[PDB]
Amino acid sequence: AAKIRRDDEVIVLTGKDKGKRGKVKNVLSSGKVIVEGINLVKKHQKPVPALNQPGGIVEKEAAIQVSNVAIFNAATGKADRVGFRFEDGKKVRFFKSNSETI
Amino acid sequence: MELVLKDAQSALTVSETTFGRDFNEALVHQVVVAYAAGARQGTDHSQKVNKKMYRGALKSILSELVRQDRLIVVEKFSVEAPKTKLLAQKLKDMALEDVLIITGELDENLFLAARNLHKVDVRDATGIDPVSLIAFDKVVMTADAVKQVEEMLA
Amino acid sequence: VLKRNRSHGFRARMATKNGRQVLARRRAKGRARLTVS
RNA sequence: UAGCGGCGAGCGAACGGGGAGCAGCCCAGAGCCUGAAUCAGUGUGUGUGUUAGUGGAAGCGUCUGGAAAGGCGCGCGAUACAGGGUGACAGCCCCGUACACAAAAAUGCACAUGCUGUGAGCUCGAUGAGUAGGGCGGGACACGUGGUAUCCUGUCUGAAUAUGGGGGGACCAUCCUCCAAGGCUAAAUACUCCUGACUGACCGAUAGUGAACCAGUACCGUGAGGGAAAGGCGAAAAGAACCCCGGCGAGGGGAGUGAAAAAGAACCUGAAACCGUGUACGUACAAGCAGUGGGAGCACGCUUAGGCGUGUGACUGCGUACCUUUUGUAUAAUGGGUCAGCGACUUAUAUUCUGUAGCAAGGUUAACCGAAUAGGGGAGCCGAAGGGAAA
RNA sequence: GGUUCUCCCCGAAAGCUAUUUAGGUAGCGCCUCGUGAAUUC
Repeated sequence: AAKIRRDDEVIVLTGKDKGKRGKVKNVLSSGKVIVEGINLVKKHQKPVPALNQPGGIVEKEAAIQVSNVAIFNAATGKADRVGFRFEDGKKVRFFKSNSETI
Repeated sequence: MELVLKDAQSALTVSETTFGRDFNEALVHQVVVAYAAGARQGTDHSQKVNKKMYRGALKSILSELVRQDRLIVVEKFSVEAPKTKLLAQKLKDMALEDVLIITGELDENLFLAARNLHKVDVRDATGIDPVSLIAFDKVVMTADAVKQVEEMLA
Repeated sequence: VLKRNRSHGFRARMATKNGRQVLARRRAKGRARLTVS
């Protein structure tokens, strides 16, 4: 019963990048999600003599709180809450404000 | 004396002694302190208060509220359905924000409606304490509630 | 080891009823070392 | 409390009443009649609960700021604002609450049916023998075998059923009940080492518990007993690529990242005391636990002449330092190295005395019960016949 | 040894008395807070 899932179109509600849309890549058990292209962090990658020698500065994605993003409605062009309803015995997600199935 | 109404303007008869006595500052304070001490759990600070002293304090507080027109007597105060909006609307039109709905009999619809609101509190005549009466900005009674208050005060 | 566990060991107290009360306090206060060996 | 004790301090009962959150059974039973009434144990099915879960309405935006839970204007919600976490103080961006549903296993409280079940009503009888008392030999009941009651009675012996015994707040007497070996009796009340929910005029790392994390620890002792210090990680680890110096280190300086870098693995804020640098003033002829005041000279900002104030301040005058302990503490008589944190409650339970406040010749109830502080309840403690030594 | 911070007004004694039984029982003029209070001293 998680509102945010593996493949979801979400929009940032708060933070330095509020309002930019994106797709969630994965969700952490600590109530955090990773969405590509918004929370860029410049990590100084220490060089290693192993098979991989990227070194330099890497542009990674930093996880953000689940509550900081909402599913994009994609029809009203604004963030909307999502709830659960039982249909033919299968639990599904649905928007609000003219709620329609995903 | 005579308690003026605002909707029906119907005369009410109440004993002068129990609603027109002077304001005993010292007695009221001691009862309030005693009530606050009884609220603790000391995890006992409870203090004995004489029945006459407790009753005398309530009469003084009731008299003071009437003088400062913080007490309003109305007819039955009920809500057709258990919805907070109905109670909120019925108070906004009356221009009441911090009120104590003291009713003659506990009604589930009214009780549920006021349970969410924090500035609005609903109680029965039996369930009244000096601290709540003073704390709440306004108190609205019912005719039946006043009548039962008269007799048990005596 | 030789003359240490035969008189100050675990079985040296369970052989009588008086030594049973000695090992009873080790159960309530379970240290890292129960008995010497 | 009525009693008991060199009537020294202490220890220490009952009936009635105010409060019912008690429910009073079976056997000595022959005979006419049994799978009865009242119930328990062991299975299945239905209905109602407990122990794991799911669905569950309700805030869109703008200014300032890197980032908004707060501010201004317009609304929804409210049986639901109990609490905490979600970049700053969040009903409505998440996790928890009304309302509406499910039973493959197990358990508990009323009810269909079945097998084994110590077993009723009516009539005809009964109401408990190695005992009490007495004799010989011991101990424990405060009492040494006393003026001595009551409780227990090995071995050797031995009665009765209103012709014998106890009780009615205990001389003798009367009437009723009772008069020796049977078998049972729930819950509340006691107690808090473990779980879930809920609560607070208790506390926040020298507090609280030995112990908030790898505390029943490191370490010590033959064993046992006893017994320390230590998180203030950041919102997110963005926890230094490259270059220079050096010892292919430690440590430090740049750049980059971030709102902030004297917060850089001693890591939010960083005091007093101890130990340094730079500037200004005084001291190398000064008076021995000398500080304030008066006075001269000099320095960084008085200031459209104004020795106005502070720190420093040669020299002068006044004064036998301070605390504890004492018939005195200026003493060859004695005590503390300083700073920070911590530290030796006047409570609970009787009586007595004082102050404050409500009906005015009903001033007061405790426990329990209660829509859990009000209402209801007076069996006690403290008072209401003074004057009169007392009556 | 120790009755702990601050603060305003006021504030009992030396070698003594009765005199036993000793590191103590009755008891100290003058002085304090409250009350009573007559030109009493």
